[PDB]
Amino acid sequence: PLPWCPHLVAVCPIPAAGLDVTQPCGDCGTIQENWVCLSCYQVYCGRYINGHMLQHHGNSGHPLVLSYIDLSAWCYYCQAYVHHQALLDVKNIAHQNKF
Amino acid sequence: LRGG
Ligand SMILES: [Ca+2]
Ligand SMILES: [Zn+2]
Ligand SMILES: [Zn+2]
Ligand SMILES: [Zn+2]
Repeated sequence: PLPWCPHLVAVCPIPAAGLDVTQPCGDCGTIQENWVCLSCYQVYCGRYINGHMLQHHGNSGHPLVLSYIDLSAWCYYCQAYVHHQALLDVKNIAHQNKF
Repeated sequence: LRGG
């Protein structure tokens, strides 16, 4: 796990509308294990489902994504989970919507 | 347990 990464700069403000942790994958419509992109805030399924967030990474280059299952943040380039106070707000907003 |  990383306490910081050089890609945290890419994290954009949480949408004013907030987050929807039950939002379907934008490609396959599944609800199983979705992630939200911390740059564009599109929602796509994890790599153990249909890999649409991975596809999104491939298309966009956006580095950091947040899990709607356990609120872990993954950096595709660092290939690691990253935890940092820069992510405090987004994780809280997700948590509040979830519970 | 790989993310993303
Ligand atoms: Ca909302
Ligand atoms: Zn999908
Ligand atoms: Zn994105
Ligand atoms: Zn990184």
